[PDB]
Amino acid sequence: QLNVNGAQAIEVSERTFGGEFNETLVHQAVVAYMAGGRQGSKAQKTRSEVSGGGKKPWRQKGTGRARAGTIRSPIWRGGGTTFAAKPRSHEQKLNKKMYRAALRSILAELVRLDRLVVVADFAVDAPKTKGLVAKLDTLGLKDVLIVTDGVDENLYLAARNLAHVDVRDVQGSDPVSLIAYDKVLVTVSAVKKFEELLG
Amino acid sequence: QLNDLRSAPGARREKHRPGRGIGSGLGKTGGRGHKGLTSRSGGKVAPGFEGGQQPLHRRLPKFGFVSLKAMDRAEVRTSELAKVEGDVVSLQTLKDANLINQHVQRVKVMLSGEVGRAVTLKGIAATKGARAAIEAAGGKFED
Amino acid sequence: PKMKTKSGAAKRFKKTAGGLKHKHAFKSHILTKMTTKRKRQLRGTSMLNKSDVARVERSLRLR
Amino acid sequence: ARVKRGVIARRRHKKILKLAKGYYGARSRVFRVAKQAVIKAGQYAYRDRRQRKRQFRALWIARINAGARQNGLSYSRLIAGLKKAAIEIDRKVLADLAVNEKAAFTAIVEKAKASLA
RNA sequence: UAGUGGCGAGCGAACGGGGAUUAGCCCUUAAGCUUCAUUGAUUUUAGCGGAACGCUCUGGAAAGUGCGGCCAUAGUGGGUGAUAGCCCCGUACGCGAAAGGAUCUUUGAAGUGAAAUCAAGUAGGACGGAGCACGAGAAACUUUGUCUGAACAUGGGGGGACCAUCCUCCAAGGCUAAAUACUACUGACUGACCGAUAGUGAACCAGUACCGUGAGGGAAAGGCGAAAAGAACCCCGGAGAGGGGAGUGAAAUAGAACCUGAAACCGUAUGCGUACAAGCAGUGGGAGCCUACUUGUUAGGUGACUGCGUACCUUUUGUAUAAUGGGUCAGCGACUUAUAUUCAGUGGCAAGCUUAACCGUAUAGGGUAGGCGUAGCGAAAGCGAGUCUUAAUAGGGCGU
Ligand SMILES: [Mg+2]
Ligand SMILES: [Mg+2]
Ligand SMILES: [Mg+2]
Ligand SMILES: [Mg+2]
Ligand SMILES: [Mg+2]
Ligand SMILES: [Mg+2]
Ligand SMILES: [Mg+2]
Ligand SMILES: [Mg+2]
Ligand SMILES: [Mg+2]
Ligand SMILES: [Mg+2]
Ligand SMILES: [Mg+2]
Ligand SMILES: [Mg+2]
Ligand SMILES: [Mg+2]
Ligand SMILES: [Mg+2]
Ligand SMILES: [Mg+2]
Ligand SMILES: [Mg+2]
Ligand SMILES: [Mg+2]
Ligand SMILES: [Mg+2]
Ligand SMILES: [Mg+2]
Ligand SMILES: [Mg+2]
Ligand SMILES: [Mg+2]
Ligand SMILES: [Mg+2]
Ligand SMILES: [Mg+2]
Ligand SMILES: [Mg+2]
Ligand SMILES: [Mg+2]
Ligand SMILES: [Mg+2]
Ligand SMILES: [Mg+2]
Ligand SMILES: [Mg+2]
Ligand SMILES: [Mg+2]
Ligand SMILES: [Mg+2]
Ligand SMILES: [Mg+2]
Ligand SMILES: [Mg+2]
Ligand SMILES: [Mg+2]
Ligand SMILES: [Mg+2]
Ligand SMILES: [Mg+2]
Repeated sequence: QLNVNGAQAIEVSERTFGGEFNETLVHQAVVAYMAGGRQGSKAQKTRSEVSGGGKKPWRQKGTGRARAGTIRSPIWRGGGTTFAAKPRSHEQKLNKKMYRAALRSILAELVRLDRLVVVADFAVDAPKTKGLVAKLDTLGLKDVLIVTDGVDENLYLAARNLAHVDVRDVQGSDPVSLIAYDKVLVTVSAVKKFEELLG
Repeated sequence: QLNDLRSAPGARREKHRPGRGIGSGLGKTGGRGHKGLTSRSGGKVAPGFEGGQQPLHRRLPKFGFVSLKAMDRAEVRTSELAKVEGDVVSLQTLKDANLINQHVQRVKVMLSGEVGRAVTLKGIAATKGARAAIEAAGGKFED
Repeated sequence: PKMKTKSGAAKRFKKTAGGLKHKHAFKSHILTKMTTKRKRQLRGTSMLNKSDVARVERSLRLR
Repeated sequence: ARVKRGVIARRRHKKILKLAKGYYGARSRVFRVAKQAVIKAGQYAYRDRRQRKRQFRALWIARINAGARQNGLSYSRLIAGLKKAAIEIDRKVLADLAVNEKAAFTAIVEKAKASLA
């Protein structure tokens, strides 16, 4: 099964891992996550907030120029935008059962494509970035995602300054970063955590 | 790969824009036509309006009243009696599960399939066919 | 909800699971003319016609 | 995301004003006149592909007719003379033999007369 | 939704559930709140230190090409002659206050709350109006402009005309934090925001110039270079304006009206055609001449001659129309958003599917209140795979 680097299989549940890769679902789940992070801060200005422009510039008939009614119109130069948009939200409703079937579908192709490295335990000792760089030299990895059961205070203070290495949690992971990075590094404490969270 | 995945064929469409070009099909009018009411900004015929003939909802008589007696009624199918715990189908037991709303007092039971288990109805009054099922299939109907 | 129904059509049209019921018309206030064959064929409660379904189901907010 | 349309409007104007060069006056240099004279000069180029086939056919016939009277026939009796037999030579390659290969044309005309038609 | 409504357009509750927040004290005189005297904490108005690089190419100038090494609780910040974790300012972090400023809290004081004393011209009543979701409607209830008027806890007033029986509260005297609404002004951030016809009316000495007797209206206006090194000196000129050199610079066709520098418009040279020929000015055929050719059954530019040919848009039964509109160019200039709901396409779980507020180490997770379904018929009570009409269990309507 999931061969830990201390050379021992683990026999995970075969409903989470080893599932059919529906990718219409995964594409919908990464659009809803990635659009839900946008803060919507536009403000254009309609013909009712542009300052001034109250009275007709000339008469109705008899002048020769075309029928204008105010200066602050969308056709004129200093006028306002005709479909100005106030700020608004961007948030799609994804179901709780539907968010989890995208997780059980991307955690299957990481097993097929061998992006997943399960380890016994990953633990640093003192918060110092050059100690963790040497620790990842043992596994031969670079640009890795670290998924663990609980982000230790020694482990969190390292890999902030470090370039391509990120540290997450199972309840802090997301369907982008599991697709984004090159390699995903889970521990044996966290593969059991995906049993009661996914199935 | 985020550089890879896309949705199913047909799941997304592309929102045809009226008023662009002549080759697109919707040019210069937008599917509205020519002069008249349903061709202008806010050409909304009122819903129900006919044109001047007396409409349907002002030719026919008003035909009832509303019972405030049946604001407290619900009913449970016989098949859903297996969906409770404890085998005592009280009035609060059906509110413990989500099989009934709150503020519901008088409840019946009608015949809509097999019961499933052995229960004891109390506080609720079944029909003729439901009482012939529960008392026959190993249940009991007390109060 | 930002969708208000009309109050008149909710009193002229009760809804069942086989269409929309409605009472027949013309039976009030001049009745000594008419024939008993005509009176008792207006006493029931009919159901609405297919030309009139999509007109009323916009007045009642069912669209 | 405001888009300003001043760089893709220019490429479509220069594409018009390239087909419309060689024209008189303001037809080759200002755009609201040079768009009419590209559409109109495309309708003429569509009709005149059909009329090209009618202006040579009317030119082949009037050269066989002049060449076959000098030997002693008309045009209309020559075509009935060739189709009593089956010589099966079209108008394009009879009006070539009428001008250049004049001795081979006479050897055809004598056989239509021998065809007695 | 019940109601309300020329029962029209429409207006629209409560009861009950789920959450946020959590104090009730006094008229025998109270918490609480003020204002000083007080003892500690908390920050606030300025700051300080703050890790790590070399050679080599091309270039006007290396941060770039190369070859290596180091720092890290500091690696997508700014700017330095072009693209810098390690050159400069900063950042992660650590420390900071003579003196004021508040914010919580210390324990005292002066007050105040405070009306005296359980509530009389008060409740109720009669015409006239308002507010209640409720347009005199069977119209309860709260209010007050006019006119009146009680019982004294064996009393009282409520439970949507009204009346008996039950239930539940003590009116005519007061005081109360929190959850809540807002931004002219501050500071720190952040952006699938704008990039000088956009963004404030205003990047420029803008509510200025100007237009008005006034209230009031209200513009146009950015860019030399890395650095002024911003042109000593000579010649023509009015002792000028403007040029021609010369010098600076990587580059003056970067010379101050200065990055790039387009279109309409106007010119100057070179080639070919036009002064006996009638019209939407093009298209089909086509002589000759010219240039480069690879020396011309090629390419480019002109087009004598000749056949067919009455512009574009909009309105119309119908336009070359003597019907509309347009002086040309360059910029901008018209089906959007939010909340409800219906039908299709493609997905999740499936006799079940799904949560809204709000919590949360906060795009996870909790939250199933509520909604739509799984069974109808009837105006209703009601009865239920059937039910309504009917004297009928007869037919018939609707339903599985
Ligand atoms: Mg205005
Ligand atoms: Mg006005
Ligand atoms: Mg503006
Ligand atoms: Mg959620
Ligand atoms: Mg069409
Ligand atoms: Mg029409
Ligand atoms: Mg029109
Ligand atoms: Mg018409
Ligand atoms: Mg429920
Ligand atoms: Mg009647
Ligand atoms: Mg310092
Ligand atoms: Mg430093
Ligand atoms: Mg930078
Ligand atoms: Mg440069
Ligand atoms: Mg830098
Ligand atoms: Mg250096
Ligand atoms: Mg009292
Ligand atoms: Mg009163
Ligand atoms: Mg009262
Ligand atoms: Mg009362
Ligand atoms: Mg009552
Ligand atoms: Mg501006
Ligand atoms: Mg510009
Ligand atoms: Mg020099
Ligand atoms: Mg230049
Ligand atoms: Mg330059
Ligand atoms: Mg200029
Ligand atoms: Mg520059
Ligand atoms: Mg320039
Ligand atoms: Mg000229
Ligand atoms: Mg002429
Ligand atoms: Mg003529
Ligand atoms: Mg027409
Ligand atoms: Mg005209
Ligand atoms: Mg005109």
